[PDB]
Amino acid sequence: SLWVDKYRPCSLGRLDYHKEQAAQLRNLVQCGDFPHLLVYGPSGAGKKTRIMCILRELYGVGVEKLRIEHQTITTPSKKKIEISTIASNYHLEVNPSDAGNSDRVVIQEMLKTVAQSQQLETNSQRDFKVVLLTEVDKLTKDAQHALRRTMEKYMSTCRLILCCNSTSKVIPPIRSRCLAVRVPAPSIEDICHVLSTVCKKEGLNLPSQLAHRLAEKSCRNLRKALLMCEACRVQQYPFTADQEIPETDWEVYLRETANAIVSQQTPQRLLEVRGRLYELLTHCIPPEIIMKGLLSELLHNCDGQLKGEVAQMAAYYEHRLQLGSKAIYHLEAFVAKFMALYKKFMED
Amino acid sequence: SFQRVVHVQQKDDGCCLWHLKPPSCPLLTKFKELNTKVIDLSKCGIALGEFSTLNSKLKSGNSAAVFMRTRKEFTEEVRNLLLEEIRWSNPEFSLKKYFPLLLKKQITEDMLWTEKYQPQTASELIGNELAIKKLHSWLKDWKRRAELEERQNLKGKEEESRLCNTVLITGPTGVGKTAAVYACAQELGFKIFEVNASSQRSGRQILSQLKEATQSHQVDKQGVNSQKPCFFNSKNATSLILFEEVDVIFDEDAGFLNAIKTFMATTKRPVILTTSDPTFSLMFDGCFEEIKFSTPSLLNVASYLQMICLTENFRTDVKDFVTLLTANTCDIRKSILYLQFWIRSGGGVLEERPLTLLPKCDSGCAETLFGLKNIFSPSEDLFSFLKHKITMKEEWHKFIQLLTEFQMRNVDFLYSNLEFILPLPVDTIPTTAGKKCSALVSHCLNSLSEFMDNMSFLDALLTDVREQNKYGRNDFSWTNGKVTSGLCDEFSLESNDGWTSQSSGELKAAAEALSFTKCSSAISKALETLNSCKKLGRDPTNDLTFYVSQKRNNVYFSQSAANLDNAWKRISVIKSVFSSRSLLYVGNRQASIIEYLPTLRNICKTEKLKEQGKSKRRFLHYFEGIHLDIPKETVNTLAADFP
Amino acid sequence: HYELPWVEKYRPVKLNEIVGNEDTVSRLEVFAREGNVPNIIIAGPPGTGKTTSILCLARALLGPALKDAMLELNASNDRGIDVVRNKIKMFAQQKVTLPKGRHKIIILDEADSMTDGAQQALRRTMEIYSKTTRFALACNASDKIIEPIQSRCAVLRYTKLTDAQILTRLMNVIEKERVPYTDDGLEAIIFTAQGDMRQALNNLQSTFSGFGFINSENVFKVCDEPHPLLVKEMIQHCVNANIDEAYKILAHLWHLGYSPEDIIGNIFRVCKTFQMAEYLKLEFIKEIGYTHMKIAEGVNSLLQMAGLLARLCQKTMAP
Amino acid sequence: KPVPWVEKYRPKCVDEVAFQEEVVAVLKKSLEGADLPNLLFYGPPGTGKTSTILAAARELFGPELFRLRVLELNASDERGIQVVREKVKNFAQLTVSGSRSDGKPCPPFKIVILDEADSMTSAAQAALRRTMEKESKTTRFCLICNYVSRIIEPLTSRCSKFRFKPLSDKIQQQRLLDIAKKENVKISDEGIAYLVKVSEGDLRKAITFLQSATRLTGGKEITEKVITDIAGVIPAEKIDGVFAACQSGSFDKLEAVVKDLIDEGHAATQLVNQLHDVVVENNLSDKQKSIITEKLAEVDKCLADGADEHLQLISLCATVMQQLSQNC
Ligand SMILES: Nc1ncnc2c1ncn2[C@@H]1O[C@H](COP(=O)(O)OP(=O)(O)OP(O)(O)=S)[C@@H](O)[C@H]1O
Ligand SMILES: Nc1ncnc2c1ncn2[C@@H]1O[C@H](COP(=O)(O)OP(=O)(O)OP(O)(O)=S)[C@@H](O)[C@H]1O
Ligand SMILES: Nc1ncnc2c1ncn2[C@@H]1O[C@H](COP(=O)(O)OP(=O)(O)OP(O)(O)=S)[C@@H](O)[C@H]1O
Ligand SMILES: Nc1ncnc2c1ncn2[C@@H]1O[C@H](COP(=O)(O)OP(=O)(O)O)[C@@H](O)[C@H]1O
Ligand SMILES: [Mg+2]
Ligand SMILES: [Mg+2]
Ligand SMILES: [Mg+2]
Repeated sequence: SLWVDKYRPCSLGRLDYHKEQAAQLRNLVQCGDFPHLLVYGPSGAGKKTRIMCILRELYGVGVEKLRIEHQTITTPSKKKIEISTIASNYHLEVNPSDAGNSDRVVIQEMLKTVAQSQQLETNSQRDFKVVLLTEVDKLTKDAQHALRRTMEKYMSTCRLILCCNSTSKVIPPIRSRCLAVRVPAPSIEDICHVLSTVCKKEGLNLPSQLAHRLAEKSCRNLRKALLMCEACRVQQYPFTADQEIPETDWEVYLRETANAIVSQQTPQRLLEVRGRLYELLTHCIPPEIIMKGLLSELLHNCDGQLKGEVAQMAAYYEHRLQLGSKAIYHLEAFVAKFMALYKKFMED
Repeated sequence: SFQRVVHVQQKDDGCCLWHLKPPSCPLLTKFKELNTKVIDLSKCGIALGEFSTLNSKLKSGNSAAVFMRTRKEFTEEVRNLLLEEIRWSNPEFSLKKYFPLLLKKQITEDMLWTEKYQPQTASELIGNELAIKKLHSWLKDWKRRAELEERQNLKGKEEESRLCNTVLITGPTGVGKTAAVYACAQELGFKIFEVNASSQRSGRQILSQLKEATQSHQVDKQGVNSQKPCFFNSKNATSLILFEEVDVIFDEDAGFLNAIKTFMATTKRPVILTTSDPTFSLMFDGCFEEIKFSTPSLLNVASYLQMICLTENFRTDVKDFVTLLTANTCDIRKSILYLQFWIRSGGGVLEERPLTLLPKCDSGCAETLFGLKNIFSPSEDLFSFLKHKITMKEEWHKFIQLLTEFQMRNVDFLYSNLEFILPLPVDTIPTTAGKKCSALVSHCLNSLSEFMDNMSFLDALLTDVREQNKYGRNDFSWTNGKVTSGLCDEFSLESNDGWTSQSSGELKAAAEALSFTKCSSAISKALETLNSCKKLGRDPTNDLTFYVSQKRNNVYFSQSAANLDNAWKRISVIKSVFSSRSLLYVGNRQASIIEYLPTLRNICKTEKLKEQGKSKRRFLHYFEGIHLDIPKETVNTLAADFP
Repeated sequence: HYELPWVEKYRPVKLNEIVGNEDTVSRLEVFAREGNVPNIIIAGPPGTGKTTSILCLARALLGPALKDAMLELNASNDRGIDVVRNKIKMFAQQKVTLPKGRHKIIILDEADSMTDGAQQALRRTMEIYSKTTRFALACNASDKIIEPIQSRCAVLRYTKLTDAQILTRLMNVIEKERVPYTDDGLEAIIFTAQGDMRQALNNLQSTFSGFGFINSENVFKVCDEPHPLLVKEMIQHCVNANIDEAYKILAHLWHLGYSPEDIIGNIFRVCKTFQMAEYLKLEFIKEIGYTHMKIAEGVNSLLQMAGLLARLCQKTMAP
Repeated sequence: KPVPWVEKYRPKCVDEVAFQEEVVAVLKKSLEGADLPNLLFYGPPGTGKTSTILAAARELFGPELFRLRVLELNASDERGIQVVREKVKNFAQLTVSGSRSDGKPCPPFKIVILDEADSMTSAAQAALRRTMEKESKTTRFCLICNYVSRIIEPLTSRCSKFRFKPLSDKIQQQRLLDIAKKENVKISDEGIAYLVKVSEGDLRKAITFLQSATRLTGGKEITEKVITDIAGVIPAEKIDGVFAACQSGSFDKLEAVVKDLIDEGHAATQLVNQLHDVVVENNLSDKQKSIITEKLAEVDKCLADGADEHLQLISLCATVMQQLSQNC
């Protein structure tokens, strides 16, 4: 139970920022007929905290007593697939995107189980069981059509709370019915206040400028800020003014890879960067994250003229990666094209 | 009835767009007259060899080479030379403790080599040493318990022991789980009662036919007792139940799990479960001792397969069985069966290789394994074909058929061995002249970038044969990937397409071959001018060589250009640390990994740093002080470094 | 009095009459000669001679006891879970007296249609009973076979027949059947059967039964493919970057009723053996594959075809 | 227990849908004969096609037999048309006897209201044609679409086609005022006009957003901030900041602007929609408009494909910046 979990708010009045948003959510659930909630915003903005808060305000206190269950179901191609699920007697949360392009079963038959369970269970509290599909942005178009017809069919038995980082891959008939909850990343002062509250509740007294440095380094990610504060607490008992913010280790691996590509321009260095990128990919880090990190790292070294070309190249090969299957081809081919562009740019 | 289906439009008067006229501009009134006159095909006949690889001349006498190989039995001196050669190839193998055993095993055959070379003793097994000693100790303790029971019966007329009545064994396919169980049972004289998936095993059948195997004695206790009743329904020896492939449950096997749970509860005899499904360790509810068979080491199994080759009086090399094991993912059953088929067909290629570390070597097993000998002439070699320039139509067809045969398996052949296939030096990891040298490096890098651009095009904008990430997502993910095969007899009834499979296979193979030919030709003409730079005194070969790992040089060719043992230890690390009780509820998956895992590694590395400084002992107790129950091996793994 | 089809009239009866896949057929020959056959799984494209190979191997192994010691299960039989549980296990447990080195053979044709439960059951009855029975299975896509059977077998690979082999056996059938022919008909038949002996023999029998003479015109009147000379003129115009004539010929092809799928298939097949430069061939193949995946995904109109034509033309006029 | 707003104030019968003159007239003529032909409604969304066909079904049948004798289906089912055809076959095979106490017996034909008929491939369209021909005199089909050109020749030729021109801003503003006064929501005209503007002429999205706002901020006024954040529409100040950042020609402030847009949780598709809507109605040259619009189309294809938002917006803004600063 880290500070990201031990001190996670569970009441709607505890949210120090987005107070108008929290009051609006509370007033919405006071009506008792809230619709499917499509909640978006960047990672670390607090979407999970907000949906647990509205779940606790919606149901009783029993949504904290959760359990972990594995569900195994039959593919239409007659294969058995197992998938974890965090569930309770009041709500069920299932990630549907772990089945590849076969997300349509984890969308449809799992919702069938929640519907029959809500038909079996009776508690005289509410007439729906909340189904939480985290990371709905990564669902395929076929799965999202199945999702659409299921919300059209299963609306009186269950309510759907979708959580995503973007509504780009989300098909528009889905967004035509779900209530949009835009949760922006909280500002720098909000991170500073949250860090101050957490450190005071832990018996420590951090300065304001260290909290501001931590908020600026976290790039408006509250969970990363809390974890870096915890690591800084590991490093030193007092929150000194010269406290070194714990840098992300694969981030500085990516930075060293950036110095590797920009430093020397040869196919041997291209193979070495290829091996480093394979080592970085084997850590289960999603390929778009290394794409964005590589873009941000090499855009420091280029001049103002090369930035637009490198940007368009990165977007094109990122789309090629998302369409493709093996990310290594698209990624390393971006490395090769940037290498050629750099070599033909510094030669003249 | 045929009522009027009137197109009704709310055409209000005006809007200048309802009733339009053709434009008066001269461009849209100058319609070109359509021509339908194509060339006539009756006049032009299709000549021979136009759309195919038809040639007037035909090769005679080069093919149809019958082997008629009569292998002379090896003498003692040549056999001992091969034994020392393998011992120098694998200095960590106890090769002396196995050769009398296989020589006794070999001493007009009607056995498969899996059962001809079946291990009678668990010490004769290769790899998974901790697992087989655990199983042997468990079964020895069960024998001691049975002998003690017999002693108590003859005299008449358990937390500290912690003898759980069941071992559950899990591992990959063909690592020798059943071989280990049978070898232990024959060494200690047990009697296995096997329940296979091939048999009808429903709950009432298995209890009413096999409960008294556990509850009671054996009427026949002396004589023929090393025999194995496979249960089906249409010194003293102790009973031992075994369930082969427990994870395989059909609709006919009604209530099998409850039956083996009753067997769990009411047994007095050892019960063994064998399954290759890793998820069955989680689904099954009961008390059982867990034994895991890891994938065996490649060199040890390769030496054992070379050894099985020696005892059939053929000599060979280590590397070919290394790549053979790699292609089969170190499956001992598949490798032994293909080795039997390959040795008993008389060999593929007779090439002599004088090595000290004598008959002729028999290299070329992995080439016939992939079916590459059906494509190429027996004089042709794979890398010899790939390094030289492809010009003739038949060489092009051979290249396309090779790439097609590798494309159905979703394996990128030219990509995985790109270092060893380009006309460039490859070394293992441990001024106007400068302008021309940098220009040559630039040309080589441009060719490499162009080829890898076409390879990205091939993966992205060309159809693949087998639909990637069909059941799991893409590679290197910790969601799942334990997609067990189907378990129901009902048919798939899918509406997949068939044409776009072999069509896309030909398309991808042709495009990959043409792109690689272009890249290799460009590299060749780039280094044709390298002699001028060498005469100028500047050698850019340090910037042109390719650095590749030692493990990829132990094979002739690779199906993958990465390390899978590395990925396996990573995936085990994330799955083990994020299975702890407190961190088991982080739902946002991507956020969970890229935020929790590097901060946890930073915490572990900082903790190790404070422990190396001879500081206070309580600095070890932050992980236990926040109730973060992470096992110490994974904490030590996280505290090393980031690769 | 019945016209036996030339597919079944001229099927090989020995393993030395099989053309194509010389190494695997030679190993099957030596295993039929000596004996002790392992459990084999033969995989390859349709028509390359897998069923014929396993039938000839079973015949040469068994001989007069082929009616008793061989059990054949094709896709038209049940091959269910209970069939694998009872009939195959009972044949494996059956006692048949055979000479030394000979085992009973349970041929299971089209293991692709074998459901995964039947394969899961077939694992152990393949494993233990190998002292008396042996398994010879055949498929096209070996991925549809579950991994335990591939572990329990030896995987033999069959490749597409090289055009010389199909020409030689076509000439053998023609010289045994007094078929009047020209070399243009030979090239047309080899084109209409891409490494498929069954398709070549069926097309040859169909044009000989239909028109009685073997030339290119008759073969493409019976096979009814888009004519490869028209597609060659397409590719030749696009080499010269003449979009007008290429779209003229493609509009002619489209108005004849040819689907997008076989049109782009024929374009790829002609373009593979076309006489042009290597780089232009590579770019042509890449654009053809991109357009072919567009046809595969569901968008298949004249606009996509003419767009591919424009891209192929512009690849020449742009450096 | 309660119902959403969109299905609550839809007209109960025919002739109550405003702004349509001949469509409702032909519908009333068909209903007076108690025989509805195969019907095709095409028009932009939020116009009243679904309301008109549901009102016709309620008028011809009885309300207790209204739901039992109609079947609403969508053509975007993921399992092909086999499931849709089997559902239509099951509905047409089942027959429910009905009786009306109003004095008119129910007609024998059943009603299948099929939505999104223009998202249908030609093979599936021919299968639907043969399905309709199989049940010509027992089930009269309803096809709902926005574009009639996507429907192939046989089904379009055999269906009575009706066009639905979208409502004007004044009419939907008056209807939303009636909704506001009916549901006791404190409303200014500016909020309703802004709701009409952000719904882009769709009454369904406007009604849904109004109900969403009055349930999100209960017992309070409906400002422009809640409507903007519920409709998903990017603020105009953000769009003008994007335009000024691209006009500046500096990549660093461009990166800062898109980082501000992304970290605020603003969808990239909405930013692309607003950027295109501002670009095409400005004083830019036709070459600049052409290149910017081509990049917008490629980036929107990438977004619907599912590529990264930040990289796509970076590339689009870089193209816009280069195109604008090329003339400078
Ligand atoms: N470690 C090993 N050492 C020697 N021979 C082995 C080894 N593992 C497997 N074999 C051979 O492979 C044969 C079959 O192994 P099995 O134990 O049946 O495989 P398995 O572990 O049961 O996996 P399954 O049953 O296919 S899921 C044995 O009879 C041996 O001939
Ligand atoms: N290599 C070959 N040599 C000679 N004739 C062949 C060859 N391959 C096919 N044929 C002929 O084609 C006929 C049919 O071949 P089959 O073996 O039935 O095809 P297949 O290999 O079984 O592939 P399938 O059955 O479509 S999955 C045989 O009866 C022969 O007449
Ligand atoms: N002219 C109109 N008269 C009466 N109600 C109308 C009118 N135009 C729109 N509406 C109402 O607007 C709402 C939405 O219209 P619907 O008919 O349900 O959907 P739509 O117009 O068919 O657009 P779709 O279904 O998304 S293609 C309903 O509550 C209608 O009653
Ligand atoms: N009002 C708040 N006060 C303090 N901490 C918060 C608040 N809201 C969120 N957090 C913390 O910020 C982190 C955000 O992570 P999460 O809830 O998963 O959001 P997301 O799903 O957007 O990443 C949570 O771990 C939570 O502990
Ligand atoms: Mg086993
Ligand atoms: Mg066959
Ligand atoms: Mg509607």
